[PDB]
Amino acid sequence: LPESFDAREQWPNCPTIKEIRDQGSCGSCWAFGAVEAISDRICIHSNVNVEVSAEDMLTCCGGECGDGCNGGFPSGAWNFWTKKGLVSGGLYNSHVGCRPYSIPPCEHHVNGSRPPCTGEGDTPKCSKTCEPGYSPSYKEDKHFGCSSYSVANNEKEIMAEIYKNGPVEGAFSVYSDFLLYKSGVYQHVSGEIMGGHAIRILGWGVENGTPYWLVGNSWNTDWGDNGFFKILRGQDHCGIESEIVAGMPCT
Ligand SMILES: *[C@]1(C(=O)N[C@H](C(=O)N[C@H](C(=O)O)[C@@H](C)CC)[C@@H](C)CC)O[C@@H]1C(=O)OCC
Repeated sequence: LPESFDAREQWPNCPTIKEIRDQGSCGSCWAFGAVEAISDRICIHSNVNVEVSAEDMLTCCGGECGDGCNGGFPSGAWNFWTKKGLVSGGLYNSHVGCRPYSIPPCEHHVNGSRPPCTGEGDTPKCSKTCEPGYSPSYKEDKHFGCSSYSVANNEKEIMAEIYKNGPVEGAFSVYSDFLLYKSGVYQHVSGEIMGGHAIRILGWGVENGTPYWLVGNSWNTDWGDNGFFKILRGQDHCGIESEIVAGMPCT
């Protein structure tokens, strides 16, 4: 395996890999990390490009994935993809796809032109219909996964999985010092625990001798490093290597 790897550069024909979304005022990171990686993999293993709907995952999976905007289970999200499939759907107010995201973007721990995010956000309804004007039908727009699995808490195995099959979804414990991340390789040193947070891991590298994972957060582009961040790799830091999940699209 190479010393560094960036899925964005390795798969130039898959622009979703470079995208950063905004989960809004809703604890749906479990859903976002999943649909983002799934969007990437559908493109990687079908070279079609599809903006997988975070809305469909968030609202229709149900208990199998947890509790909507109250948090969820990543592995459950990939299961939904293989069992019920996912329709397309872009960003809030984009009118792209069957079910675009319905929760407005906001400012996540940073100042900006958008309204500040609020902790309170209710899970939207599971509506099995597409926006007006979009074709085909909700049912016909479903994209299915043909496998859902968990990658071991093993650095090399995780790197090999990304290297071969594309970005994966992971999760780690967020402490307050992470909220102000701007650059460099994040290492937890202080702050009250905020809770678990699911994200998309799309690569790795070494910065100033410190090994790291290249990660895409779902707090828009004005947070962190253009929406991305790097976190210590190889020490299961904050549990970053303890909950890796992925899957393969049906062919
Ligand atoms: C993952 C999650 O969504 N994380 C939360 C989060 O992202 N919070 C947002 C923030 O700006 O910090 C706000 C705007 C949304 C309400 C919290 C916990 C992290 C700081 O509860 C989700 C989950 O399913 O986690 C289990 C992996």
